Amino acid sequence: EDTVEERVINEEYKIWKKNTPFLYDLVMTHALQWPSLTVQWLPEVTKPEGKDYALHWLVLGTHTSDEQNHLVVARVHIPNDDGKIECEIKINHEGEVNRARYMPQNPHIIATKTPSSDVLVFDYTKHPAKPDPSGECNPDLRLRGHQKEGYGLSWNSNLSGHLLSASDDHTVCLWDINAGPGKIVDAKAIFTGHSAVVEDVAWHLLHESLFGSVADDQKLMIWDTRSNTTSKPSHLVDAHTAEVNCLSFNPYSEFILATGSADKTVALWDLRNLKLKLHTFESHKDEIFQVHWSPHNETILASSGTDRRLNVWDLSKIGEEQSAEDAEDGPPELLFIHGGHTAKISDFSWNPNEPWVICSVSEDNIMQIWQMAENIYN
Repeated sequence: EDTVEERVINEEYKIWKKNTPFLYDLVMTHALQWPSLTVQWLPEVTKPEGKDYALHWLVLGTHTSDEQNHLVVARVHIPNDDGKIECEIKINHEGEVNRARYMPQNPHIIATKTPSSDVLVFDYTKHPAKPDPSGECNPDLRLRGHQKEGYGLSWNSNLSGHLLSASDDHTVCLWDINAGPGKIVDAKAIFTGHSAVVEDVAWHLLHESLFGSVADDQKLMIWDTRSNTTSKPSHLVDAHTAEVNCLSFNPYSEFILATGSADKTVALWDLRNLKLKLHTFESHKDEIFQVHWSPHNETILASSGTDRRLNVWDLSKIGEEQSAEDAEDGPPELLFIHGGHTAKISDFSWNPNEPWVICSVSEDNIMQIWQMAENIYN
């Protein structure tokens, strides 16, 4: 709604669009009726016989303050070397979907964060193919324990049905959704180490007992569910000089993780020694809200936020000599800047089946499916 900034954004986007055949091997844009605050690829892909596309799926949500919201699975066509978006299913949801994540052991089970305190669980096989327009939200489970909404949600990939949530109430709640409800589950544990909004939580990818939390108190905390305290973490890290909004564990190392912050930096961490930060990634011009490691490349990381950019980093290029030209555009470990969004990026997801494909969603209702040009990472 700033008519001056809108022109700057639109003119920069026009230059971006003219360069897309050079910068990308794929760009697909779709404008949603409502913005999505969340995106995550489902794990499934098909290459249907006799078609020139693969089918992939996205978990999305809506954001309308006044009207009916939905949890959405979208069916998308990604064209072969030699697009289209349809609704796979749509489920009535009470309030906007702050975050939606599929359970790795059963990808038709989706947990959501809403604008209210209960975390919701939906089994999409147990909802009608078309939602009832009366709009009632009938979650399969309500997970109680929080006093406020929040923005962080993580399924344990090693212990089926174990879910963490981060909240503006300064806590992390843990549920085992297997523990008999008649549809309400109370938190198994409430972790109170942080003294400010807990922005994000993530399970370790290998150690079933370990998870990390990050908060507006500038701290990264490492928690062990085997500990008989919920007040004191195993490790407390003074991570950033402002709010910490996201964390991501490296899927190729049990030791490495990244955090992103309102200080406009991504930090790199080694669990073996949290007395020192391994690296600071600099180039974002505003608050970072999301970070994700590449599912395919151990040295590749991406970050997004309020500056309307998604940066892709390559750890392997840290410290490399640069041309005068490359030094002007940023540090050597900055692989790519995605400039396709004209508003804050709310979430993004690396495609788990098609290397280098990302889906990113923004506050102006845009969803982009894109892949940087091969000549950039080669």
